[PDB]
Amino acid sequence: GIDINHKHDRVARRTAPKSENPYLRLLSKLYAFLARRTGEKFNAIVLKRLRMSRRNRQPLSLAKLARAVQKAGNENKTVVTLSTVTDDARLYTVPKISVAALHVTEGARARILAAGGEIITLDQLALKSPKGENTVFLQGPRSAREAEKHFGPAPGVPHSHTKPYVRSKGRKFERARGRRASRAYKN
Amino acid sequence: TNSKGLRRGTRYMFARDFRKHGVEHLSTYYTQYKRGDLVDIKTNGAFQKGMPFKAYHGRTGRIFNVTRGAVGIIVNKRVRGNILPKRINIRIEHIKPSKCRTDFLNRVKSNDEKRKAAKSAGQPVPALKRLPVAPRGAHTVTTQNNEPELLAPLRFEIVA
Amino acid sequence: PTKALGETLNEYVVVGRKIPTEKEPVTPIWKMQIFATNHVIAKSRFWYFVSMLRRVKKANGEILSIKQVFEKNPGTVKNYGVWLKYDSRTGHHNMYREYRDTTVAGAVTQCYRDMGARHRAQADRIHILKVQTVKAEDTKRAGIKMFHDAKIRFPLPHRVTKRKNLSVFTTARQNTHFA
Amino acid sequence: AKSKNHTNHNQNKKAHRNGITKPKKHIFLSMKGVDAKFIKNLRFSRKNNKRQ
RNA sequence: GCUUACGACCAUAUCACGUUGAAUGCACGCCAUCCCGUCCGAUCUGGCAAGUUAAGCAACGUUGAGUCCAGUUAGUACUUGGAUCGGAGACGGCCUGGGAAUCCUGGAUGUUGUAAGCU
RNA sequence: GUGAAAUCGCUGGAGUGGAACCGGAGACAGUUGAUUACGCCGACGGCGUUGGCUGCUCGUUCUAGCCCGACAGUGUUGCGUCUUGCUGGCGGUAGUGGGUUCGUGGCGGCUAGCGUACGUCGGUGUGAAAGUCGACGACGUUUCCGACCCGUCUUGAAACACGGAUUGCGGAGUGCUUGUCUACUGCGAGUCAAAGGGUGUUAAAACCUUGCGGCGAAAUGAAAGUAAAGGUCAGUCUCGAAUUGGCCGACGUGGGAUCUGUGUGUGCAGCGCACCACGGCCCUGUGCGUGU
RNA sequence: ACCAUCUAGUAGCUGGUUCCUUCCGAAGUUUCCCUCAGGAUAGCUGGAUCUCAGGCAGUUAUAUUCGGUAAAGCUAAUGAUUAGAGGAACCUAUUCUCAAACUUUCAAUGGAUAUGAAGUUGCAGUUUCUUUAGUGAACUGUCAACGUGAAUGCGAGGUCCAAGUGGGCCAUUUUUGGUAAGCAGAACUGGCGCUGUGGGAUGAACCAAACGUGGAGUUAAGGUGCCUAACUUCUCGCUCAUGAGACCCCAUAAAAGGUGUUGGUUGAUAUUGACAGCAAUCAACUAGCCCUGAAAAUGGAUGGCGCUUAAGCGAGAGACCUAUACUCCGCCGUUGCGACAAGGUCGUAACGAGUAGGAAGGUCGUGGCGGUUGCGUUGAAGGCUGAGCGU
RNA sequence: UCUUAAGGUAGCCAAAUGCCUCGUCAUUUAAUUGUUGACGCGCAUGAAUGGAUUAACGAGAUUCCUACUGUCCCUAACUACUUUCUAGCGAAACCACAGCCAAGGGAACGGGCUUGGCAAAAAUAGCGGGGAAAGAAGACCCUGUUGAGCUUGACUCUAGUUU
RNA sequence: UCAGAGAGGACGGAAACCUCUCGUAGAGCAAAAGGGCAAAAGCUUGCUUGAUCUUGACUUUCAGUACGAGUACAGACCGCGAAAGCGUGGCCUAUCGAUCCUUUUAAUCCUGAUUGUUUCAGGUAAGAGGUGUCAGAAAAGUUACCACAGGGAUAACUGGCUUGUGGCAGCCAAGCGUCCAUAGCGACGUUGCUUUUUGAUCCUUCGAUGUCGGCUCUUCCUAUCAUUGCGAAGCAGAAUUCGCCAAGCGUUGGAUUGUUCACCCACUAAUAGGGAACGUGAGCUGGGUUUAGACCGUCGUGAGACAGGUUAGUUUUACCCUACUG
Ligand SMILES: C[C@@H]1C[C@@H]([C@H](O)CC2CC(=O)NC(=O)C2)C(=O)[C@@H](C)C1
Repeated sequence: GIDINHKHDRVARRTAPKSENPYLRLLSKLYAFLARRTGEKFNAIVLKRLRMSRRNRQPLSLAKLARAVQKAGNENKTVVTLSTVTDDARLYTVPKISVAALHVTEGARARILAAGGEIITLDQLALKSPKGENTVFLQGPRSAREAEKHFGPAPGVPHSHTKPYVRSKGRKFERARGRRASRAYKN
Repeated sequence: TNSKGLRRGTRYMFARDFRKHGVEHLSTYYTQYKRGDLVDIKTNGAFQKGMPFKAYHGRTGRIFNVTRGAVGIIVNKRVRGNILPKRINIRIEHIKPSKCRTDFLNRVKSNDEKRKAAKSAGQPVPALKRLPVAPRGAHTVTTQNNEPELLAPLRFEIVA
Repeated sequence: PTKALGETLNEYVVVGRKIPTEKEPVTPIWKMQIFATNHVIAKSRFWYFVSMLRRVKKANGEILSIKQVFEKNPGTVKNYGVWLKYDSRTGHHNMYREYRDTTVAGAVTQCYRDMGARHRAQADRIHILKVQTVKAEDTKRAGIKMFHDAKIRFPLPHRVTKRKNLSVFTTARQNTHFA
Repeated sequence: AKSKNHTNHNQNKKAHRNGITKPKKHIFLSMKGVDAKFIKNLRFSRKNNKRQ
């Protein structure tokens, strides 16, 4: 007998994408090879984000892409993101962007190409910068989800701003007792 | 079950020391407290206002607020498997500066001064680590005027 | 608890002293004679007795020297007197016992075995106050005195002999008498 | 059928099962519960200090 | 070596009896129109300077009580952990480490800061 | 049609002392395999590894005894401050010399399991068949060890707790509506489109089709209602709860995978994703509170 | 009443709840509830993972602190309580014995905090707060310098979803009620429940030690006359019992006694010859073994047989026996890491208990559908049963 | 003397009503917690919630005398039909597996477990010690936010009736 | 400056009031207990309403929910003080209340949706009316005519632990015994034994272990009544007592009572005590207890209750295994 604890012996991890998409699996294969051989944490990050679940890859905004590219020194670097690149109607001027991504929406692609930009795939990025040179790694906001709005301390505890699960919205839906001092108390 | 009043079981905890009752000496109020300082909590029964709870008596905390005649303190409290940093507003009379932190500050001051002096004078960097007391070294003991005494166990004697 | 393990307990001389302090820069040196199985037990019992006798414990003291004492002449027989203090199930008593042996360590081992046999007393309940060599005419125990006779003679009356490396069964007759 | 039976037998073991969690180190940075007047003055001071 | 005002630690500073007290000072002290307060100029308040160290106060004295410190009590009492340890049990000792307190004995009897002054 | 299990009869073999069944390990009966080199098995050597038992020989630590000298004593022979013995420390140690302790010591002897730096060799197998050899030996028999009846409630079941005589077949977390999280897929500030219409004859399918509808894109208040752009720099001033103009435009600071530059696995500097911490502003409700 | 239907009425209650391996693995506790056979709630648990690559720890050291229990005290306060002494009560100084709801004093175990980069020094700005006052307080700055400041060990942190549990019981120590209880109620820790294994003849908890499947070696507790693997092994004592004794929990024994025997303590007498009768003795104690005290009902229990310079009691010595424990060797799988152009193979180190429960794998099995691959009156399904394969 | 609406009157009684109680006395017997007759401060008798009697009647409860007897001392014998054996016919209950004991420990009363005592086919007729034997999801007790019959000064209603 | 003590003073005393000394709190502070307090937190007295308006933070219980209570601030307006300062009720630890509804106060407020005015009604904010089972249903009994789901989580009978109580046996001797503690007893104390008493517990059994007594029949234990063999007496003998080895063998017939017990009559060697599921109901009986019928007394408004009394009230199955008998 040996006095050790086995509760945390096994670590849950994704050794390959849960997706059955053949192209996603091929990309995971390619970047597993690249990470293993080049030994670059950039390739490791790309592999991990390829194998991640779609929940962890929130959509990215063309406004964020433009902001990243406009910063001093980033004008010529290639922006790499495993998140879908969406179009931002609030963005009026779009600079020249060189982006490698899994998926780019129609409007964002049209605007990027019209502005003189370039869109490539992850394998093309592998051919361009096998070690990730001259890259700007970006992703969408992970905590910006309606589901995440409901996470945290329970709505009925002090100093809690968690969103409750309510059938509807109105004066008749969980707004009387425990929400205002005129009814018992307020938290 | 026990009653859950505020001062249950504090008969001796909140009492004054023998031949120590009466007027409170004024160095207690003259002492300077600043936010970030460490202070020990020892309730003074003679001041019923701003008293700490019995669970914080004899505990050390860190000041985060300084009011006219009181201070806000962050004290660690054990609750099941978590240690909560509770915030309590205690008056000055129940508070005493903690000496452990000031001793550590003095040690750090001395370390910095020694390092600076050695560097300026060109000496090698001296050792600035506390070390556990090492085993005793080799030495010699002389018996001159200290001849060994032969000891033996003593017989049992009926001590009525 | 303490046990007198090992045939023929060894004898050690142990010298120690309290660790000097500022108020007592020079400390007295104490010395004891201890019979124990090995020197670790010797030191332990030394500190036991020294803590009993003087205000000092192992933490505040040190062992200047631990040495083994060997019998000067194991080629001669002596009578040994042993003054000991021991505790029974009811009270505490002082005993004086006598033994005959070629070594003081052997005599002390005999004392431990004899106390175990006759009073069911274990080594942890016995303190050996003193061990000395007594002259023939200063002995006061009949068992030892009856052997101080130059004309001593006696046979071996009923000798039961154990066969060692043979079969259990035999046709030989067994003889217990040998004239 | 007495059924009060309070005890504290296995509670320390349960608490230590996952380790006793000490408080974080950023708790001393927040100014929650600090004097309103001091906070007001601090806000005014921070609003006006010239960056360069 | 001192006095006063304001203090810090709050008896090593307290309490009892007694001796001494230079100079400043403190104090007692004289008066009660006025301010002020009382049954009462006793207290409090006001105007003074004849007189006194008598008291307070300060220093000192006591095989003084108290207080404080140290030794002894004592490696004792008690106690962490160990034993297929002894004992019917109550309990007891051993191993491994911590480790007191009375009685009794001896010593000490305020230290000191700011400001002003005396010698 | 097929024709199971429980149960039962016959023939042959074998066991059979107050249960029987069962696990582990052999043996027997039985079943089955078998192309000089090679297969299936054994023996003796070598080597690797883990050992088990048992001796000598050097030294090391602490120590003598024998031997010599004086003194003190006496369990004392032979014939009395005698002698011979013997003992005790004390002082010597030349020579001789054993105990005790172990060594980052030296040299051997016997022998085990596992594997094969590998050798020396025997059994058997190359048409059947018989024999021989090898392996199993399973609900057969016999031995040695172990062995209480399952399911369930229970702190506790082999229980003198309940269900269970035996066998076959059937037999129990499902459908749907509504939520939430998670995984995957398509599109993405959009997405899905309903009823419906048009078409479709392998026509209940598939295909086409939406000013409008659901959810999302804006919150807040009971409601009337209102409804989310500031940072920095420089001005005028009735120096205030004022005003003006440019530049930038989604805020500041700290930590931040990665990226970039530069030194020597490591260091420094720069731009910083997500996220975290600490703040700042903006919308709405409300209290206080002014005016322009 | 009977018949049909509402009606498969509801049940916090009883019973059942059907394939295999792998990994992780509890609770009987808190709070609220007309709540006490039940729920919700927190705790304990599983899974998914994600962000990173030094700050943590059921352990110590240093420094500083908290406490009023053990001990101690009442010739110190309060409350009891005996006796006298010096000046019937009274005073003085004493004295015997005490306190869960007394205490001057006060441990051991114990609790907490701190032990550097989120730090130390300066310089140079902000404030409407604070001060008579740059006087402070705090903050700000791509400010300048300094560079990791006890031991040991070790990767750390975050979020979400959810199960079972919410009758416990036992033991060392402490402890309340009770005469006690295999009784009732608590504190710390460890266990059983959920757990097998060696030993205690037998046993949920005791001693040893925790578990893949095998082998060799060595052991723990326990043992070595036969049951029964290991000595009638070695040394010294004690014990005779007309059923002696014989090994933690443990399976009852006391007060009081013995001129049985063995050792010790003390006090005397005795060779100027001690006790008995016309050369040691006497007396009182003490503690080992043995004996009396010691009576229950089916026949019976050191486990049994038996054992008497033991095969009993006590102190010891060599050797030997024996675990699922330790070391090494092989194989299986899990975990971590890694190599290889692969939903795969391989290497490598450590690891492998499990009830309730949760996940994963299943070229485990069954019946359909859209497809695909084939077999069949030269014999499919079904049924009975030898050679093999797979944990 | 306190006190009530009235304070149990006539009667009757250790009663089918008296706890103490096997009340005390007498009667019955050798012997009586029994019977009967008396006594009555009656726990808690009592007058149409009827009191006290009462001839006749009673498959009503009780005590005694006589006659009679196998109820008994103390059992025995006989008869019919069973059981028994045979021919024919032929079920059921029950069944985890099974059936020798002592002690131990264990869920505190074992057929199984441990240590001992032991242990030899196959059967017929009896037997009622055990199988904590079988019959039945304890009709006793408790729990359940399960019922039902009945009652009322429980809560909420209602037919009917009066105004 | 208190409690109290000492010493003085007409009536005045142990106790009225006046005076001086001492007085570490030995008093008082609304209440229970415990803390705290001496130019005060106590007593006397002056003035006052901070027991006011407002929002956040925190402590306590704790899930780190709510209420209640409290703490330290911040803004307003005030009270006392010469001022520093103190003050959000009581020196501190208890003294209390959700939703819905009603009611009141507040804005020169919002809404009544065909346009407006005024009533009326409804809203936003803060209080009160109360849930004491106090995190908050609206609530009387009986069942013996009873029922259902369960419970050995829970009682009544046995068994198990304990032995207070019950029974039995010892040690020291103060006394009894004409004298004499021990012939035989033995107080005050004290040590044990037993489970034939009754209790305590709730471990087993509630999908049932047939629950009193008697009859019948075995066997076992003794703490010995008788008999055999003995020892000691307050043993000269019918007789009687104590003790030892001793359960081999006996320990009866009856009246009353359901009775176990109890009591009496008689004989007898003796009329000993107990166990075996308080032995023994597929062995009996059914007198009692213990369903349903019925009567009385007391209790209850009543249904009904009563270890109070009384009467009547179904006692099933072996053919299986073992044991035993042949
Ligand atoms: C404040 C208090 C309570 C109030 C009223 O009855 C309370 C309600 C509570 C509820 O939710 N539903 C009801 O039917 C009653 C009332 O009239 C008085 C007793 C006073």
